[PDB]
Amino acid sequence: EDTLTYADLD
Amino acid sequence: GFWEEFESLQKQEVKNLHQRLEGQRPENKGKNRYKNILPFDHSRVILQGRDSNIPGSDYINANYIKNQLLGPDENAKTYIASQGCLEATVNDFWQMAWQENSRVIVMTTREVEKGRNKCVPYWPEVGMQRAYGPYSVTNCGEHDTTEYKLRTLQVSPLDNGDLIREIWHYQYLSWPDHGVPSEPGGVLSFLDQINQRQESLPHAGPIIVHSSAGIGRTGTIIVIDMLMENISTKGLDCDIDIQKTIQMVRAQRSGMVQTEAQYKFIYVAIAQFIETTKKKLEVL
Repeated sequence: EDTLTYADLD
Repeated sequence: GFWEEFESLQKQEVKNLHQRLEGQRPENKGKNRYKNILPFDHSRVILQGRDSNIPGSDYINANYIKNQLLGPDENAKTYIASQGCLEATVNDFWQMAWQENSRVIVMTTREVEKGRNKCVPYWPEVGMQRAYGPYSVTNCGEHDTTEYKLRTLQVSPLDNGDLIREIWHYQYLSWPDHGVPSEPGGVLSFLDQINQRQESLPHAGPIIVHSSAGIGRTGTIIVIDMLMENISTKGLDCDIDIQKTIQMVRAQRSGMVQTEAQYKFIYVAIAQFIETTKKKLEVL
């Protein structure tokens, strides 16, 4: 299970 | 006024104007690192020679960045914010790099295969030739330092082996895995060689910058370097527009420069690069 976190933008 | 700035921050918003339709296909879900992080369709990089028939086929989570702060008659440089070290997209990366005739890569991140492969290597080992899709890449040596390494790799198509190409990968391995470096010096030096390099190859492609998900580190890295060439190109006694600069960047790929920290590392890196550039000059 290739997990993660991060993103937000504009 | 609370509203005077809200209805000011509103016009700064473009995510609603620009469509991210291609990164949204249920066919490119795995091709993405963050479901929220996607490339504007207009300035996005399209894998080429693909098959329209295949749902997800010519997609890559990257974009074309351009410093709209410099003139086309002002040899400003070219970048490509992008997602990085995703095992599930390494040949996409080398197709992107091959087709964009890119010669210099700028990985603002170390390896993080953590258990599996958050951030996995897409190069061989010294004297090691590896194949990636239609292309084979060989590692001619990593010229490390205290903060950033430098592997010399030659990429050639499996079809044409006599068509050798050497791309310069400038990996940065000193960025706070949970923040921003306490010193611009490194990347400020990191950016130095990268710039002198690209400038050495007469007609090379954009500069493929990237981290895990080309946004924070990637955004900062672009704006600092971008700002460096504005000064390097326009002058020290010229007006800098960090805020206007970071925006110009955002309006090209969402996420560039994500936190408050990266927001200061730029004020640090540019106040330093400046006072050090004039120090050298002995600007009294």
